[PDB]
Amino acid sequence: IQKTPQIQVYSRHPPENGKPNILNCYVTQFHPPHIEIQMLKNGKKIPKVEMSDMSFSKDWSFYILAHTEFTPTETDTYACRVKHDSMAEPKTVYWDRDM
Amino acid sequence: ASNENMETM
Amino acid sequence: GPHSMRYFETAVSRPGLEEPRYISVGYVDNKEFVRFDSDAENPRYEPRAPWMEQEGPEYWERETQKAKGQEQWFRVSLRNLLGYYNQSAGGSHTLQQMSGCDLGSDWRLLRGYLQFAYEGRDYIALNEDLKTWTAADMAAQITRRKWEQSGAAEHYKAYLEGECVEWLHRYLKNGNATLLRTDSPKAHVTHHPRSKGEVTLRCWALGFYPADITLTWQLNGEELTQDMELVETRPAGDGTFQKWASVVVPLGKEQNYTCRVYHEGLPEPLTL
Repeated sequence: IQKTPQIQVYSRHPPENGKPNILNCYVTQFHPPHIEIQMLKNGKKIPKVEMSDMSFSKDWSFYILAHTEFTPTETDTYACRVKHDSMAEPKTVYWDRDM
Repeated sequence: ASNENMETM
Repeated sequence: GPHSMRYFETAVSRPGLEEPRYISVGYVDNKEFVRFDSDAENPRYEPRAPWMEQEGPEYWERETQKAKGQEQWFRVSLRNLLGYYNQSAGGSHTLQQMSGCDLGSDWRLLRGYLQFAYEGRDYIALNEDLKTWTAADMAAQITRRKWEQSGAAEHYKAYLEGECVEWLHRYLKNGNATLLRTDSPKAHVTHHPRSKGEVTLRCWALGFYPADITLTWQLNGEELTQDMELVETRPAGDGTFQKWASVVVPLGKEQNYTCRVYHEGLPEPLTL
């Protein structure tokens, strides 16, 4: 049986134009374990992405942290396309510097 | 250090 | 400071490959430190901390020796459980276990853990007493009777009261390389308004460790719990965590709106 994923997009360091940073995509609460994660910018796939664990927690639900180096800007859109079996269609959360 | 399981399920 | 050591195991079947995916994953206090994955090209346990790199070969294979054992144990058990539930061969199954120990400030044991969960649900698990099991559902009783019989719990208890403790202690003692450190929160408020009656205040907190934190908005001292946007404590990717909490406000009232902050690694609650 299947649990639906809770996605969060954010930055390691409080964004700042021109300053180096790393984009986080924290997926949570899912089941089964197979999941697919895509980092995107301007609708195109960020090429090098680095995934964490395949760990879980006390309620037995899995979690995963994906990340990529990125230089924040006012000119582009950054997103995280998740794809678990618990959803007919992929989900895509958008990076929003305010939260 | 890992644990090691005995009897199966 | 209180501590823990954790092993997060997970077998997984998907069809068309009679050989599941096994993955163990170690953790000292809240920080990973070892990892195995059956689906590797060279399936071998690996360091994941810096302080772990300090072990040398006999250790590195005493563990991979074990991982290959458990790998076989999971393959076997996953099939057994198949029978207890009348699942026919043909779909995706999942078996997970979690085992570890906890020790107080005084370096002594507090609690052991050994617990399994089939399909994401609790299957069977070991009591605080380390002598007796709690079976969750009927099928879980087969295993229970089966295991009371074969004295499986002593072994467990032994690993938990002995080799878990004795081994953590030494993880602790090489452990300062992050373990015994307490990264304090770095808290500040945002803003972002527009609309009459709107201002949307935002108390952040950043860079802390451990993840246990409680941000609280307050009107004088009456906790502003109303429409408090609370975000799930998330990781930074570095060994720290983040969090924020919003509250909606009538624009210009910002004076007596104040989020306190709480954390083990702080002098006293950070008032903002």
